Amino acid sequence: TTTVGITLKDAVIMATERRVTMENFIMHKNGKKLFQIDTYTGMTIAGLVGDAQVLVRYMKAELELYRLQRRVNMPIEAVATLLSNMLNQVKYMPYMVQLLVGGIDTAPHVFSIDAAGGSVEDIYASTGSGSPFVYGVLESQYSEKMTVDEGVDLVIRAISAAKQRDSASGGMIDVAVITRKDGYVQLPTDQIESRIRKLGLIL
Amino acid sequence: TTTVGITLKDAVIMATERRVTMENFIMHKNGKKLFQIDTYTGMTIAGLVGDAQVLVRYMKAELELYRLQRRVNMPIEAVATLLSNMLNQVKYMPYMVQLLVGGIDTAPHVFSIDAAGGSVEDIYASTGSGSPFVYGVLESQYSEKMTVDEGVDLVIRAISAAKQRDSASGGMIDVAVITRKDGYVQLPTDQIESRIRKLGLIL
Amino acid sequence: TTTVGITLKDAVIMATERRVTMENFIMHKNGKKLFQIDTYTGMTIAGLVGDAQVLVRYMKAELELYRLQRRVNMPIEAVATLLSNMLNQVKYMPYMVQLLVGGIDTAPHVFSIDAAGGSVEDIYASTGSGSPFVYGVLESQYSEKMTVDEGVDLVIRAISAAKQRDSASGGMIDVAVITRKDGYVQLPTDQIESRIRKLGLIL
Amino acid sequence: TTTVGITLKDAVIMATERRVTMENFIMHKNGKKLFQIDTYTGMTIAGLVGDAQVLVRYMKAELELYRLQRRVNMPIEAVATLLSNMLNQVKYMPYMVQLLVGGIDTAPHVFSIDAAGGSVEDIYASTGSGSPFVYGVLESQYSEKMTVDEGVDLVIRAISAAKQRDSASGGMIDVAVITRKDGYVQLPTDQIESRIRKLGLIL
Amino acid sequence: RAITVFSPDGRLFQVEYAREAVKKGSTALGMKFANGVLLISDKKVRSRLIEQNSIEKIQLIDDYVAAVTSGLVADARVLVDFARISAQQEKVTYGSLVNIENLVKRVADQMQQYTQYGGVRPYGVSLIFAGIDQIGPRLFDCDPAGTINEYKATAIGSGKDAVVSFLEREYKENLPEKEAVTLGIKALKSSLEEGEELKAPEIASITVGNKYRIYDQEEVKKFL
Amino acid sequence: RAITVFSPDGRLFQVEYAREAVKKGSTALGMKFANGVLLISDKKVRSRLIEQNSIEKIQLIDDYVAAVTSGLVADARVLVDFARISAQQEKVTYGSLVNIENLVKRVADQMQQYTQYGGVRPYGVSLIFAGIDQIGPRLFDCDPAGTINEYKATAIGSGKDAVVSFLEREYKENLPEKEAVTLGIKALKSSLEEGEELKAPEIASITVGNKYRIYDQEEVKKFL
Amino acid sequence: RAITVFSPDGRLFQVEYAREAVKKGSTALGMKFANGVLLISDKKVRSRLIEQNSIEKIQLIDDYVAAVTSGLVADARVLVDFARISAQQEKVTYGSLVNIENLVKRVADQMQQYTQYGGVRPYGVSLIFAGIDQIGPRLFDCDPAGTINEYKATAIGSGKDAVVSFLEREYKENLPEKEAVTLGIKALKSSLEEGEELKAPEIASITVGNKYRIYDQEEVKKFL
Amino acid sequence: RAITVFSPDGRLFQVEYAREAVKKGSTALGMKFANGVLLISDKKVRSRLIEQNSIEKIQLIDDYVAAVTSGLVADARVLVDFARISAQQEKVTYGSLVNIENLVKRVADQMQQYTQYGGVRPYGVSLIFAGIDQIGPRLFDCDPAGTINEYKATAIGSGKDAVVSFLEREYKENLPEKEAVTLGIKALKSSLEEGEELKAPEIASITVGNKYRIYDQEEVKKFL
Amino acid sequence: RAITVFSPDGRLFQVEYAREAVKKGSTALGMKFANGVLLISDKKVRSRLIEQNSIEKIQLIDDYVAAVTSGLVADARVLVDFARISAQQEKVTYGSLVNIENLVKRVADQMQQYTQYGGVRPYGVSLIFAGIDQIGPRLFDCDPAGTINEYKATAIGSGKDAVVSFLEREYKENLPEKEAVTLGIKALKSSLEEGEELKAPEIASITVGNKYRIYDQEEVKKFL
Repeated sequence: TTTVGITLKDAVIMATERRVTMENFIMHKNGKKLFQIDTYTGMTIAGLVGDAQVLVRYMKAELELYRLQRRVNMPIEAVATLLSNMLNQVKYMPYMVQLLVGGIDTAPHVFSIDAAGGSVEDIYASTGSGSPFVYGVLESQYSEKMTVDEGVDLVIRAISAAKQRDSASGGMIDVAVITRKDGYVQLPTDQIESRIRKLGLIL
Repeated sequence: TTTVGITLKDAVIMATERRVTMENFIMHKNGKKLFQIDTYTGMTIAGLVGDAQVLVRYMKAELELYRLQRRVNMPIEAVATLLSNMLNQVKYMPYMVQLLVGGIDTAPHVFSIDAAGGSVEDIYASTGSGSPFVYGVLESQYSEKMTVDEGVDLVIRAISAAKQRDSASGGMIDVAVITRKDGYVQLPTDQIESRIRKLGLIL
Repeated sequence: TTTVGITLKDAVIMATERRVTMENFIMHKNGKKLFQIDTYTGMTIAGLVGDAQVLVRYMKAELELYRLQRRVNMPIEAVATLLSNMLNQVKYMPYMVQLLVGGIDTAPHVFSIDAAGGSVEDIYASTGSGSPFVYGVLESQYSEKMTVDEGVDLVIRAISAAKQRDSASGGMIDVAVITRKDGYVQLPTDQIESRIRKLGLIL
Repeated sequence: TTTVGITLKDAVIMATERRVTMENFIMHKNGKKLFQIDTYTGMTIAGLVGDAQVLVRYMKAELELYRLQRRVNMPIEAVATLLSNMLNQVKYMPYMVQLLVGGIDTAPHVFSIDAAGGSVEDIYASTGSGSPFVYGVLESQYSEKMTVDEGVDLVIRAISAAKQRDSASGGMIDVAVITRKDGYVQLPTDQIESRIRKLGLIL
Repeated sequence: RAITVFSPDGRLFQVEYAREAVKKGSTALGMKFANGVLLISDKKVRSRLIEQNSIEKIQLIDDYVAAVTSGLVADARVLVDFARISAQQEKVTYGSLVNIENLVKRVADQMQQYTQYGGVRPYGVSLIFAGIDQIGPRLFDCDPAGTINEYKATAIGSGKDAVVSFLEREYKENLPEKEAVTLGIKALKSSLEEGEELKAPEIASITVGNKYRIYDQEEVKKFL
Repeated sequence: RAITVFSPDGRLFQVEYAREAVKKGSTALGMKFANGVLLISDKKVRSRLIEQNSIEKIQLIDDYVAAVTSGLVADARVLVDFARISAQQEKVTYGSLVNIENLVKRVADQMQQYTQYGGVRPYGVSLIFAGIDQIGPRLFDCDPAGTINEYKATAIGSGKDAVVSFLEREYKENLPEKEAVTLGIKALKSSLEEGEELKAPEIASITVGNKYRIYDQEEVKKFL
Repeated sequence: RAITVFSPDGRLFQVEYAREAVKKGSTALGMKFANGVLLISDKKVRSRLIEQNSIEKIQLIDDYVAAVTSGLVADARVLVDFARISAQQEKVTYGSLVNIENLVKRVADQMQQYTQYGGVRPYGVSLIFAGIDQIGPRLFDCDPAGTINEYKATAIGSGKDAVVSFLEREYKENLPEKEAVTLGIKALKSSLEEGEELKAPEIASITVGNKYRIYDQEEVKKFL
Repeated sequence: RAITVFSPDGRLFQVEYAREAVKKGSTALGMKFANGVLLISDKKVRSRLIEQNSIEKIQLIDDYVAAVTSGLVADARVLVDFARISAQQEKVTYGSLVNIENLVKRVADQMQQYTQYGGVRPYGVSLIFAGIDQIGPRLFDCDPAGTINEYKATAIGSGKDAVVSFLEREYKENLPEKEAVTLGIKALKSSLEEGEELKAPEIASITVGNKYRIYDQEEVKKFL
Repeated sequence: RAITVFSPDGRLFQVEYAREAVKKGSTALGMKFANGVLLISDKKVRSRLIEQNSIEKIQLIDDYVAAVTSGLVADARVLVDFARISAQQEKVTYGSLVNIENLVKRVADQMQQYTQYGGVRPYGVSLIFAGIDQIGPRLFDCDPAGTINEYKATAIGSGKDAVVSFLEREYKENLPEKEAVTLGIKALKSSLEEGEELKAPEIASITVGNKYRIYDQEEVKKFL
């Protein structure tokens, strides 16, 4: 696994490779790791399958409940903070999970929550076994003056890079851009393949 | 991590470097470790991310509650003592956290609380992985006859020193001076960079 | 750490060096280890910071409560016995603390309580990492025919000796004499420094 | 530690050396290990300080309560049996204590209770680290045709022997004879020293 | 006084007295349309210092199920919150809320307990749940004893009887959304138009294949 | 005697009797202004040995939310403390108190329980919460049954009716802070000026973007 | 009989009846001086076999806070002991007792519970706490319902009304210690001098910057 | 019937009725002497098949403290046993029983609870504790409400009033042991000599620096 | 109805009514002899289909202690079983049953609780325990309130009074076993011989230094 969240202007994009493993032996050539968790926030998984799903089902339900009672979406810093508290409380039968949650509430954000409930916001962040690789290319080519299109393309480059040098990562990249204007929208497979070919990451 | 608290006259200053790590692999080039915890006391973190945040959220809420019920700010020796008791009670599923809390209630103070709830007040203290380094320079150049300006500059020197010799520390220094007269005020980034350049710790 | 309690006539004196460590790396050059715990009894700490403080806060409150309900100070053998019982009951998540408590109720006493709640009274006793050293000099030069002045001076000699040969001990000695006549009175720093110089333990 | 109980005629004598250790490093040159536990029974301690005291405070109170409710002293075999049951019930967070209890209820007895609550009565028994040594001399020179005077002197010989060959034992021997006729009476130091000199165990 | 224990004529008077309490509430009603269900409530607004819109009596339980309540306001709140969390429980267990029937039963059971046990009065509130599940549009009713009945249209509160008769005569099963809310408002009118006023009701609808849409002030007055 | 169990006419008399108890309290009132909300209470001061200022009936729950209470003083204290800790709980869970509506509901639920269960009388106190959250200025009311209503202005205690009518006629929704407290004090006057005295009320205000400011003795008398 | 449940006129008769019980106690009073506070109690001594001094009705809670009690003696003891341990709890948590206000509230809450719950009568005792904290001299009163009021001078027991009126007229806020105890004893006199006797009261004072000093037999008679 | 709840005149009738029950017991009394305290009880012996000496009503709590009881025999036993174990608890915690005052308070608290709570009648027994502690000779009394008073001499049971008056007139504070028991027996005589008989009382004394000595049959008759 | 709570005349009527219930039982009695104690009971046998011997009313608690009971049969069984296990507890703790006094007290405490607490009627049975312990022969009695008295001879049940008077006159303290059982049977006769029949009693004896011996049918008739 490798996931990536890039914050820019008034959007955040989050992309994951889709590939579970589950022995070494790669058993699923199409898992799910990027999940919408609220109408204005999505969350990416990069740890251990089981555990990671449970945090997702939890989170879907918990933000949904909130939204209903208060009639408003939960802030990013709030869902973050909440998730930290959840993880930290049972950190001695711990989840071995590395969670990244980005969303746009009043400005974009991308928080990285480790397995022990430490959440620190940064302007980009990756998680997972191909983590270092996307951090390489991002650290060379990220600029906060990027628009969504350039955004998605920087994402695609980075994740393709990760796949090449890390054998745990792999499998068809999927990206979602979450903006205030269009809501959370996950880009369809056809849009992504076109972008690969163009950037010349195709083989 | 490295944090520093310096008590002088009728002020205390506290500064931290901003940089989380979180693998080794430095994943955040701008974390938060110095936190205001009350209108007249701030607290610096230098242990393990998750745990350390939880002590902070706790402490914000607990001093806030106190202040409301008694209509007065909690003394430093009191928040200290309280924090010790909290840590000591669950010292067998322990927080691995090294906390420094300074503030001004009637005189300045700076208490160092270890992971097991031992709190001893000293006239200066550091915590964290670059701990020894700032202790070096402080032990040579600290005088209790210093004013705030000299204070902030001694702080800056010390933390810059730490960064150089410790690869876990690093990242843009932020300082807050807490005085009785202006309250707790955290110095803006622009003020700090100017001070680096001047002291000739710039490169 | 090293602490010393010397019983003589109708007084007991207790002195400690002031120095916490807390890595190895000596982090506090002025801790507190001798604590008044009742108007006619004081108690010296020589184990592990955190734990040791908690026994102190406990003990302050517990003798204070007693005194109020019964309208009389608790006997030394009683505070001793009580402290033993406290330690012994949670001796499988044990305090690693070596406590010495002396006071004067009807005659002077000095009880040594180990980590497991064994309390045995002796006419002198030390605790801590420089324990052997003061035991050396005391075992040569203690006489129970000593007056307070000679008392304090025997104490000072002994603790100075400990500092020299033990690198965990160190830092400005503080002594308290507890008598029936003047109550518990802790000798001011100025009085002690004068006594060092005189005894020619100054450098 | 070493303690000794000798049953003879219509008396039992019990003696201990007085010396705690408590590091190795002998920290108390006068502990207490022989304790009266009822008007017609005393009990000797030879294990670990803390634990051992707690069994004593317990036992004092428990026989005292009994005596009050039933208006009669508890039998030896009963206090024995009771003590076994106490130890055996929490034998997985066990006391590491070796207890000997003798007393005279209708005939003399001396029961040896190990750490796991096994109590077996014998006509003499020792406990502690100098255990073997007194067992040597007793096994040569014990006769059940002895009177108290010969009794005390056999005890003294044996314990002096133990001290010589075992460096954990040591320190001024104290003996108590418990008879039906005079009750429990503990022999004063002056009586004992005289007996050493005479037997020519003096140096 | 009295408790839930059976009277000599086989009735739980505390429950009966509960039912009286729902009758003293504010009217609200609902009915299914062609492809959805609607909930439309009277608004207990009379003071001008009350915050209009903010007081919602059609409350959502989940994006695709709402409930509008009648009775003691306080007990309605708590019970509404019971339902919300119970919905969430199914989402976390099963993955989805596949039957609104279930959701309404669980909540029903809760009320049935407080109607069984002493040391506790019954829950004195009535509610109707509507939403679309895998089965399709569902309209359910819930009573103080825990009783549940499945409707095509139903009413609650003060205009319970009134609205019931209106609906009993003039309800057509497949009706387009528009005509439907109109029918609602006519039924609510006849009833509540005994003070010779009605003001603006609060109106919500859901259609198959989407989420609940709560209307706005301006819309409602057009169907008014 | 009586307990919360439903009477034959669908009423919880213990709750009714609770409500009587709040009516026998001291008057206090509040209303929103242009960009904030204010709380202003009558001061139950008559003895000169009472410590004036020290007895505060507008109590803070959190820096940005206050509540002023009416009813039995004792129950008000405890319930006020319930609210404080509940606020703190949200701060430790979520990071912030994003809705005062929530805060007031939780406290409401507490009261609703003691109104449900036997072995326990209802909580006989009324309170209004005001503060600014992410949504904006909010004024809420809380009743012995647990009932909550959202206001623009509302009153409580002895001058409940009195103050209500005053406000019902003369309240203008966007009013500057100054004019607003004046309106308050006029409304509080009409009412409480039946002993032909009023003395100095205790006054607090909050404005968006800042914390609660509790006024001082000297200020209030200027608006007096 | 009766229980804490609200009467038809909004009163908790059990609490009312509690208050009657405190009225049947022994008088005690207190007031602040220039830099401290004093507590002075009547001594319920009439038998000569009673151990005079040994029966103390001014009891210390902590070195720097005392409380003198009135009401049922038995309940006063227990509640006094509740307070002692609660003080100690703050010492072990926080390091110090920084507000006597807090100390008195916690104890108040305890009484408020026994006034809320059934299966338990209220605590029928009254007490006043005095001491100096970080804020300064404080005099507090505590009632059977849990009610707390902050005073400059206050009274309790049989001479409650009597002593109250005396103090209401003749109390001067900053008075030196000496003149102050005299004023006390005069107020206690007027009242309790209806049997035409008073004997010697038990007197305690604290001043800022020190501990409580409980006077001796011989001293008191000089101010007598 | 009735329970501990306050009557309209501020009294706990169950406690009052408790006190009646102690009055219907057997008389016992005690008083301090020069250097000790004595307890002397009437013996409820009338049958010749009763085992005389074996029935002891002066029971030891600890070697240096005894208590003699009056009231319902059964409740006295249990409460006496409560006291014994409580003494033992202090021995195991602290090392010694340094204050008999404490010992008597703890036991008092126990009785005060059963006087607070419902679902439980009060403990209907009275007792006096005597013994010597670090403070010196102490004589304490304990009542059904939990009340404790410290004496020089006190009485209990049927001859409560009778014995009280005797002692009220003729008690001299420092009296030698001998003269003291005589005074006791004279006081017990006046009272209990209304059947024109007294038989032999059971007598115990303690002196400072030693343990309780319970007298024998033959001794007592000499002071008789 | 009624519960254990004190009546206005200081009596626990439920206990009184308990005592009535024991009076309606079958008579049984016991007394000490030279070196042992005996228990001899009337046999509630009237039907011929009842299994004679099999119904034992003298039941052993331990080899060296028996108890014969009177009252409600059912409660007697359970309480008898309480005693058996309690004896066994002492055997497993201490090694032996060194005092029968203790054994009888523990069982007494049990009864005293059900006489203290509500939600539970008293145990309506009486029993006498006899046996030899380290102290020697002991005969004890136990009452519904938990009361215990130590005898030389005592009775229970219907012939309580009757048998009591017989024993009161004609009991000689040291009597040989033989003469003793005869005296018993004479006392049991006078009483129970009011139907002009007695049949064969069930008889048990213990002597110091041995175990309980329960007699056989044939033996008893010889002393008959």
